[PDB]
Amino acid sequence: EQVFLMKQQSLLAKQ
Amino acid sequence: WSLDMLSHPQDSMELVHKQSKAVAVTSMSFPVGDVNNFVVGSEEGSVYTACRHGSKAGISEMFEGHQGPITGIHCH
Amino acid sequence: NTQEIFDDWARKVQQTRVRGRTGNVLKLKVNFLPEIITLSKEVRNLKWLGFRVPLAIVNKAHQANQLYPFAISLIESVRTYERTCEKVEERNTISLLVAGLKKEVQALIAEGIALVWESYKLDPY
Amino acid sequence: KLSLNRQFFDERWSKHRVVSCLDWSSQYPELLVASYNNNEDAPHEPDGVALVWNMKYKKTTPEYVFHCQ
Repeated sequence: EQVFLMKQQSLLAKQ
Repeated sequence: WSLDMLSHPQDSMELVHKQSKAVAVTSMSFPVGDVNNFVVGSEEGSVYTACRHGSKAGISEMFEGHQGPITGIHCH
Repeated sequence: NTQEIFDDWARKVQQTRVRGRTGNVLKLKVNFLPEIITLSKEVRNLKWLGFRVPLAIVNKAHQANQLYPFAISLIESVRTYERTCEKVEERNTISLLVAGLKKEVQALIAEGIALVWESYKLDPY
Repeated sequence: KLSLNRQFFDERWSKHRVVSCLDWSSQYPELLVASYNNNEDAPHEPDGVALVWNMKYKKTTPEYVFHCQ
């Protein structure tokens, strides 16, 4: 559903 | 590669001389009449004679008359 | 005789990831550094004059020799993902038709991001 | 004599882009192609744009524009 903020969630503390 | 399909190369061969280093090409060319004797301009001159099919495929021999990388080359 | 630049080479070597941005666009990032081109330049320098570049530098080049095309493909995936995420950011009705596909693709993207210095599962990711 | 023809200079897709290797019309009649080097005139925009023109049609704008990533 989200455009790009899903990657903002899977890159903040993902590594 | 093939002209239409470009998701897998048909005849992908290496351009390496006796050294194991990947010879970075620089403005190579193809011979006239499609005799597959393509001449590779290395990272600094080194005119390479090469073929594409049979055991002659790949790097055959080098020769120089210069040191810097080859800029232009064709046939007629 | 720019031998000091050749000394600078040794000094330069003697010197997936993730980082922030400006427009709150957490782009996909590669764990490596843009040094593969410099390693190729080192190879050119070696065949060019026969420098006695440190063996540690040559071995770092060999270390990157087994994982650099993977990194170049990663950089291409990053840039093409940017190329199309901007297109998705353009309109708003795109989500209504791409939502499930977006979730399934982004989950695998995060799984690909999960690689951190691991040549074993680096390639399938 | 040097019968200097025209010059395909149209910045719509040739804006500060360095020309990479050229290619004559090996299939077309005098409709060449020019590969382009990395140009950072815009970050997300394509670096090099393969443009083809037409000598047989006597123009300046790129006939066929191709910009990959």
